[PDB]
Amino acid sequence: PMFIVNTNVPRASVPDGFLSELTQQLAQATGKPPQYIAVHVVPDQLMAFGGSSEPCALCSLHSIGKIGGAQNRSYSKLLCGLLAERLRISPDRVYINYYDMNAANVGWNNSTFA
Amino acid sequence: PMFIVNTNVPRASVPDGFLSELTQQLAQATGKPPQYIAVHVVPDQLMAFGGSSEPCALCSLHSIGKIGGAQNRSYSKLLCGLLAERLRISPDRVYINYYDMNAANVGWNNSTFA
Amino acid sequence: PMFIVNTNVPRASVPDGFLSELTQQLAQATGKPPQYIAVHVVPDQLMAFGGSSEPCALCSLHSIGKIGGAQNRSYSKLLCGLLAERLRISPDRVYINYYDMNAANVGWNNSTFA
Ligand SMILES: CC(C)C(=O)c1c(Cc2cccc(/N=N/c3ccc4c(S(=O)(=O)O)cc(S(=O)(=O)O)c(N)c4c3O)c2)nn2ccccc12
Repeated sequence: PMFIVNTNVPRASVPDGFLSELTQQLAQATGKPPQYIAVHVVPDQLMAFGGSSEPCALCSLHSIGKIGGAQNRSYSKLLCGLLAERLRISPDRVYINYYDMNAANVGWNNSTFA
Repeated sequence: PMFIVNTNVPRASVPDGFLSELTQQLAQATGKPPQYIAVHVVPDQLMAFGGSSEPCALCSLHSIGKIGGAQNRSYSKLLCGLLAERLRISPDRVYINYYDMNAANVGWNNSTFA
Repeated sequence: PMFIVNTNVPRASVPDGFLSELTQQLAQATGKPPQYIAVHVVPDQLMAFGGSSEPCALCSLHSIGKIGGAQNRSYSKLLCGLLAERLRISPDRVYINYYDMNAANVGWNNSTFA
């Protein structure tokens, strides 16, 4: 899986250990081994949410499987929780796009997962 | 809806008011309240369009509905017009990927829209 | 087509020539003129792969068609090869997500490709 977060929160406000915590917490939520999980945080962004420049985030979670109605509700609770706790972003100023990737459409180690 | 633009145009060439203008114009174009609209602009990128470093943009628009043939034509005219007017990017050096998002695949406020 | 690479490799490690090299190599691989090929390299990113921050890359390739099982395996060997050779990223620390875009969902030149 791959999780990306883009935010107008400044880099100095991202705590030590944030990437590692996102890895572990996504491993816990998805059940996927942590070795397969990639995470990416992009602070200091020029962004707005509902016309406002208060802290917000736009995020993506891609996974081969483990995406669906109930799963996505659980990941949203988990990930909004972590953004609120660690980056002080209100959950109502977060969007997370979920992508259920076909294995044939994910490349790794010179091939794909098909 | 959420609109992202990535560009090699430098940050100092992004005029004041641009995020708010994108928000307003996208709200009107999609027929949705501006509270739903998120915008994100990423200048100073290392990018080429047709092998040229001439100003260019790579963009995304994600929406739960209001995405489709005619609608996307209209959005392209609107958004290329803005990028041309504000960032001086030629419309033929802009790509915009449109995504019609399922409500279950968009997280917000500790849950999804499903 | 568009190819984006996000990486923790520093900016000074990206060869001069790299964006042009990707443009040419992807034009050849997709069978489309280089005028249609957009490339975007984002270095110095805060990211982790498998919980470690050894050089890695998270990438996307979008195309209107020319996406599928064997074609994606081919792209993956090509792009991992370039990333290993030019940026010194191990292939088993690269993800590439592939997107087969509908023409109506790609904006360009004030309209779409439909
Ligand atoms: C120890 C290292 C080398 C390793 O074993 C790795 C592996 C092992 C590996 C190699 C090749 C294939 C592979 N698993 N592929 C798949 C393919 C499809 C899967 C699907 S599917 O598209 O619905 O069939 C569903 C699911 S599930 O999450 O719904 O069970 C999978 N786990 C799939 C899968 O793992 C797993 N992946 N990986 C990724 C990043 C980093 C390290 C590794």
